[PDB]
Amino acid sequence: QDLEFTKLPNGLVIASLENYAPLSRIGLFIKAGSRYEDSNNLGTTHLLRLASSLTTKGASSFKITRGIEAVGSKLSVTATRETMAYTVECLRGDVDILMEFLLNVTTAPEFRRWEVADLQPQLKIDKAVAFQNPQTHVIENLHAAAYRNALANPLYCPDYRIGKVTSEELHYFVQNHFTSARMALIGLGVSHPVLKQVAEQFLNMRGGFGLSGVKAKYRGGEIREQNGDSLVHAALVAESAVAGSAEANAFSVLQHVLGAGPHIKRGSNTTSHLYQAVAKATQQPFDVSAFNANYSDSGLFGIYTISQATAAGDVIKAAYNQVKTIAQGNLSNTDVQAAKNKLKAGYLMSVESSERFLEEVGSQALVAGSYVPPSTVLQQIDSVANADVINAAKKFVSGQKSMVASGNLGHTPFVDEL
Amino acid sequence: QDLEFTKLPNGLVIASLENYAPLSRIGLFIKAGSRYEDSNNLGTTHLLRLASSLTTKGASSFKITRGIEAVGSKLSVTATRETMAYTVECLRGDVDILMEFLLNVTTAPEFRRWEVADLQPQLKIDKAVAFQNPQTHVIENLHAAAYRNALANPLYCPDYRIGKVTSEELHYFVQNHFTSARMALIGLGVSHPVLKQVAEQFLNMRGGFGLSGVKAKYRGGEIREQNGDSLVHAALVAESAVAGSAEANAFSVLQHVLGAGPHIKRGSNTTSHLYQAVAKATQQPFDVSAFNANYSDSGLFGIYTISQATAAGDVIKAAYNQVKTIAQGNLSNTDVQAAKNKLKAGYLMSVESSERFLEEVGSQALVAGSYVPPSTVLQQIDSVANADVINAAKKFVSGQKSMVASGNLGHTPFVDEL
Amino acid sequence: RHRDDALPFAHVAIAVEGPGWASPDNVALQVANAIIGKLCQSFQTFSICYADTGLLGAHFVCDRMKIDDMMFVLQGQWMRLCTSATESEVARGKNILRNALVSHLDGTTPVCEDIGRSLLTYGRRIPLAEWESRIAEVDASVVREICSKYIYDQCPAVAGYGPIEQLPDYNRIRSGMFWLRF
Amino acid sequence: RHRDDALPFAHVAIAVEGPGWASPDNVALQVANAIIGKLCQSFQTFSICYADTGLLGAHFVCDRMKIDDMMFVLQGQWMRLCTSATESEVARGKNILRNALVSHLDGTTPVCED
Amino acid sequence: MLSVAARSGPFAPVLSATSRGVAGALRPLVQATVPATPEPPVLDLKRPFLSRESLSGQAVRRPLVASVGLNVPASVC
Amino acid sequence: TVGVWIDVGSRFETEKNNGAGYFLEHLAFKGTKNRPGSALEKEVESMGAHLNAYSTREHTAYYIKALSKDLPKVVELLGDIVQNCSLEDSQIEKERDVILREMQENDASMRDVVFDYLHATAFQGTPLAQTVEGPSE
Ligand SMILES: CCCCCCCCCCCCCCCCCC(=O)OC[C@H](COP(=O)([O-])OCC(O)COP(=O)([O-])OC[C@@H](COC(=O)CCCCCCCCCCCCCCCCC)OC(=O)CCCCCCCCCCCCCCCCC)OC(=O)CCCCCCCCCCCCCCCCC
Ligand SMILES: CCCCCCCC/C=C\CCCCCCCC(=O)OC[C@H](COP(=O)(O)OCCN)OC(=O)CCCCCCC/C=C/CCCCCCCC
Repeated sequence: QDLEFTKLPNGLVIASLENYAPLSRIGLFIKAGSRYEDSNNLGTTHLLRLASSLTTKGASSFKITRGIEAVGSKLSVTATRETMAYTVECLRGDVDILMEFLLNVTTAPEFRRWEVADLQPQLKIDKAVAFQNPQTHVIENLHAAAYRNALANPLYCPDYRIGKVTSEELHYFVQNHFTSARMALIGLGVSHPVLKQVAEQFLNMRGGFGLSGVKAKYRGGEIREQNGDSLVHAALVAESAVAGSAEANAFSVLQHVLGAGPHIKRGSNTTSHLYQAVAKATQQPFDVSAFNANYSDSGLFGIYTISQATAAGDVIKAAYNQVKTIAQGNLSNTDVQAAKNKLKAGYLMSVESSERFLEEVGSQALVAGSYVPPSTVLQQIDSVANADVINAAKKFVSGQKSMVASGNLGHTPFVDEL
Repeated sequence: QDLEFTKLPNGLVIASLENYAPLSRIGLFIKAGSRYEDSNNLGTTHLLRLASSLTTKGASSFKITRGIEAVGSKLSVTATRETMAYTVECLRGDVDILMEFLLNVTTAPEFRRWEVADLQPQLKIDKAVAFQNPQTHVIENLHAAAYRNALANPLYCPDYRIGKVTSEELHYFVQNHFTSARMALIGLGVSHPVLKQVAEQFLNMRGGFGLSGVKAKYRGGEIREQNGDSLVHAALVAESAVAGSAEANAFSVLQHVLGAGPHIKRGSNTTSHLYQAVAKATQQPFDVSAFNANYSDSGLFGIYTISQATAAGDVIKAAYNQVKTIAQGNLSNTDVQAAKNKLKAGYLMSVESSERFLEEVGSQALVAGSYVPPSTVLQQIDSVANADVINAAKKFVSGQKSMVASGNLGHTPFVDEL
Repeated sequence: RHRDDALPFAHVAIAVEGPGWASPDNVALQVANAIIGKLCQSFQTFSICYADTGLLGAHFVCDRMKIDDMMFVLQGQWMRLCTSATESEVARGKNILRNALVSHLDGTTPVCEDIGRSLLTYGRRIPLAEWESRIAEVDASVVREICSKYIYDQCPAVAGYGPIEQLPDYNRIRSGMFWLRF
Repeated sequence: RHRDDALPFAHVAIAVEGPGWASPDNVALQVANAIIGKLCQSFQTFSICYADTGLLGAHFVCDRMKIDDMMFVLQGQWMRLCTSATESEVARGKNILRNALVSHLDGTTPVCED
Repeated sequence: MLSVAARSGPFAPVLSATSRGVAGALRPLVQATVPATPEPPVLDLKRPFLSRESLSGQAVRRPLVASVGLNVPASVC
Repeated sequence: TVGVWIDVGSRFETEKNNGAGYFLEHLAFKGTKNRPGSALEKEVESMGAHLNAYSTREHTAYYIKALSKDLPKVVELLGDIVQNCSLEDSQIEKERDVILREMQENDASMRDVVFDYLHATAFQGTPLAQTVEGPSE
């Protein structure tokens, strides 16, 4: 039994799949995120994802909270820089009322002054728990360094803005970006007729497109953060390719040739070129790997390292040189085939669970007219050559770099001397 | 009656001048400062200048404080990135005991754990009052952007280091940098024999030179700080010339041609090229001027602007273009002569008061073998040509820029697009 | 008790003895747990099963000045369930438990793991239908009975780490396991 | 009294009437000032002279919960000087005043102005 | 012109730093009352990673996703 | 996913060998006679598969994630691991140093600390009081 894409007169996309699972999942996906903010209203979207249980024109906050609890269900919100998603989980037969709640949360929110002003101090706390893992703030800085305007904007609220996001800003953002032609509704555990009954409530919502935004412009930046930590984290990237491109597949295979992450518990990663290169430059604990992001109008590829403070310069260099040898065309059929194996297998494992499967389908529904089954993805992977991988490596080596580093930087190098 | 330079067998320099003033001033000057710190002991010198009344081997803290108060005198400490100075002011006849205090503060400090640990929380407060004026933190960032290692180090303690500067660090720094061959003692209101009696107590102190440090290396940096302020501050510089150089005189005259600061209360600054250029690009309140620093092994020259947030791009450009026209050799005898007038007059006014006169003499004593009287300075100014000024402008226009900006940067340009 | 007044926050764990893998009562207990789970940053309830025994209790983190209140609140909820439970909350707990059971078994790895653990502990795979039938039988009377059977007037095991000066004395904790008005 | 509970800190000024430019007493008063000038962030004493009158008093900034104590301390020092002064402190004040007078007249501008 | 003050003009008070020690006889300008910054949230201490086996897999391979739920902890990819 | 689950854990160890299972877990994937050294690791990584293990107060487990096409190899490897580990002295000493280093510094979360303390006080004088890792001694 298969998926069925469809588009309503409003431009809203709907799709569903009646897998005979005891738990039904419904996702509403929206083209919104931090890239549509500007310097005058930064942090709006963070508070927006936290505000997903304030009162609405259709149901009281108390009602929403207790009613969702009383059946055991959940309502999550997830964002990226480019998309936002509201997801509902429920047992079979619970749909209807939860769908009323979804509708009121997305199409008819109230942003009462006092509730917003009581919700503000939680931004600080949420950002703090996020910023306990060091990787997050490094990647945040990398986007700021890499881009001048749009993908640069932060996922978490700026500190100077906490306590000074207003109700009017929330209203304006929702009115200008939560529009029916930016939307898709996806249902697993649900028959198309039933999902049509659900989508029927969305027929009189805000129509057309919204404010389209600006295109991202590249920066050759560099950001350094000095702390006392004995371990230093570093990221070094260039610009690679757009989402859903053959060249992006080339870059993916390159990532998996260099090394994307571990496979054996407590292993030595003998298959990984970057790890084996670095292991000969330092004798204390390190970590290294390769990095890929892709967007609607840009993408980044590079390396990510963690090392002792006095060893950084040796590590970062040892990693970089490895990539260069591939650019010069030291690359082997055996490595390439193994990389494609890693990639096909990792992809198929990433979508065992319904949660991630729903995400993937919803991502496709916002950007393509038809669903691409995994077999087609596997073939597209199969179709990358060695020359494509070497060309990708040459692109990285030649193009203008961006860099971030955090720690005790007494021996970290500067981007100009790599 | 004239100054008398002299050097002891230790290498200590001493100079004095018996002006018949009721108030005597004595300064001890030292080659020390933040440029001799490294990433492992940042902030040491800040706490060092605040610790100038903790107990010593020769006198109790209570004794130092009350004894200085009981005669009405003062003991100041002043630093830069390259030098530190301890200065004493007193009525005639008070010298001897205050000189004992000076000796114990500089040659025999105790850094008792509990007193240091009670003194720590004042770093935060001092830095806060300093950082109320916005210019200070912008200039601090400019040095970080402009240099990789040494002149980059901050004058005020890093936040992550407050509460974690230790007594051992203070002891080590003093032992390795407060050395007799790095020192001069200067006295106004004091007869050379008396200043010899004073310097006699310094004969058995730490001898020779210390740790010499590292040479500063230039960075083509850029630092951006985003706030909500409606006014944006900006600085744009390049590398110019070393302290005490003919080329530095050229750069000074250039600064005064462009505009160094106001002369009439509530005036229009019709003589100022930068101000008149900018006044035609914006109709709301702005400020602009030219910027000079010089060091032992480097120097910076550039422009400094304050404007509305939406006008920044127009202001910064309008300023920059002005300099370029001088590089192309639109420069007039009349402007040059007027600039040299401003410069000679400003210099002579800067040394009316004994406080600044002492500073100037002490600065010379650390770097030259003989005192240079103002007449010689005025002649050196008189000796700059038009071609030197135009060459300096060309150096600025051609060389690699560094930039800092702070405010709401939605319209500020990036260093690459100027 | 391990005292260290330099750590930011106090960690605390308190259990009684649970019945083990084999007993039926586990189901009802889980429902109870779901009913219980502000003062402090973080809080949880737990059941840890072994072949013939187990631990049934709670874990939390507090600021050092708010340990006593939190212990009071927790033990009060226990006494409440033992003496005064009602149908409306029990229903909610049963629904939470249903959702948990079905949410866990998503993807091959958890399912494989469930097969292995089940064949070691139970001797047999227990299908979701049997779990649903077991859940449907619980009611407020069952909760009252079984909570009384394992929690009420029992001696607990306590562990604390941190700035734990304000963690109540053991006699004060033991006296909190029963009500004088009952 | 102008009340605004949104401002961070409280500002306060309290004077009595001073004698004016012409009187001799000014000198002694200045000494007193130097003797007086912790609780709060900032504090000062002042004398403001006119032809026939003047203001003699003090100014300070406090956190809102520490205004009362500070007023108590200030008025207590005043009463102390009126009733119980001693030679040792007076000497210190005279020296502070000497230093101020000679420090001010440095450079042409202040001298012209004087 | 070898002191900062004689050379730099109106930028001297930002190119130089000073602390006037025990209180003096005259009263300075720009007294500067201090509304200091508030304290951030307090958190548990960090664990070290002093082995390769503990650092293995910490390096980033893909950009991040931000998540929250009404009855689930907030999370980051 | 395919694995082997084993009815063994820390509550079957005596104070003389408390900590043996964790030791064995450290060098489970380090080589077999048929696949010396890193050959096993390289063959797992060339399939694109993942390999994991764990150890508990009462159970032990080793499993593999893979493509369904690879079942004959998977089981093969899985049988090679549980019958034919090469317990070489060099590897034993390397694991000894690693575990000691891993115990030296305070590399434990406070939650784990309090739960270990709870088991110790509740089940004192009984095998369940003892930890999976065991003492450093
Ligand atoms: C004199 C010499 C002096 C010097 C001597 C020197 C040496 C001294 C050394 C020793 C010093 C000791 C110091 C004191 C230590 C105190 C410790 C302590 O407080 O621990 C806190 C202890 C620790 O727990 P926690 O951590 O705080 O947790 C709190 C939880 O809520 C816990 O919840 P819980 O449910 O577990 O417990 C709550 C409940 C637990 O208690 C119960 O539920 C019942 C307990 C047993 C039954 C007692 C019933 C008494 C009823 C009143 C009298 C009538 C009796 C019948 C006759 C009717 C006549 C008409 O208790 C209460 O709620 C408190 C009140 C209980 C009685 C209810 C009546 C209240 C009104 C009293 C006045 C009535 C006057 C009119 C009477 C009628 C007309 C004549 O918890 C308590 O709350 C303990 C309660 C202690 C109550 C004592 C009551 C004594 C008064 C009785 C009545 C007297 C008047 C009689 C008049 C004549 C008619 C008969
Ligand atoms: C007159 C001559 C008598 C000579 C004989 C000896 C006299 C002295 C004997 C001891 C008297 C003690 C009186 C004080 C109460 C002591 C209570 C005690 O030790 O037990 C503590 C215990 C507290 O419980 P915890 O476990 O700590 O907390 C549980 C929380 N979930 O006390 C209790 O039981 C409190 C509840 C009330 C108990 C009854 C109090 C006394 C009154 C009861 C009878 C009422 C009628 C009185 C009529 C008097 C004549 C008009």
